[PDB]
Amino acid sequence: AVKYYTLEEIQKHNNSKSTWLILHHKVYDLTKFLEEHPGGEEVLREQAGGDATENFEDVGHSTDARELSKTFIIGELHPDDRSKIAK
Ligand code: HEM
Repeated sequence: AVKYYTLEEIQKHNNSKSTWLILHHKVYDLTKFLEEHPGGEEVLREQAGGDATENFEDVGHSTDARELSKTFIIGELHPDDRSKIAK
């Protein structure tokens, strides 16, 4: 089942040691993906520790990329924090 993280938890995972981000209320651990992302490391770094949904959507991402992203899900944003960012 669901493992939840608050915004304040996720915020700490903002650097090379541990990079997490949020897309559509899911929490992604990208620590090892940074080196692999076709769009490069820096754009991810820029977003690390918070909601990156609109940047992810704005740039565009293929169905293949969206399927790939599910492999990094570690949990979901706590329900009480959903109103403090958009799904
Ligand atoms: C777990 C999440 C992510 C996955 C799996 C992922 C995967 C990919 C993949 C596979 C591509 C190659 C093109 C495509 O398939 O559409 C791509 C390109 C790109 N990604 Fe991501 N991405 C992720 C998150 C992000 C985020 C959050 C941003 C921005 C902050 C970003 C910015 C870019 C850029 C700028 C490109 C280049 C677009 C192009 O090829 O022309 N990505 N990403």
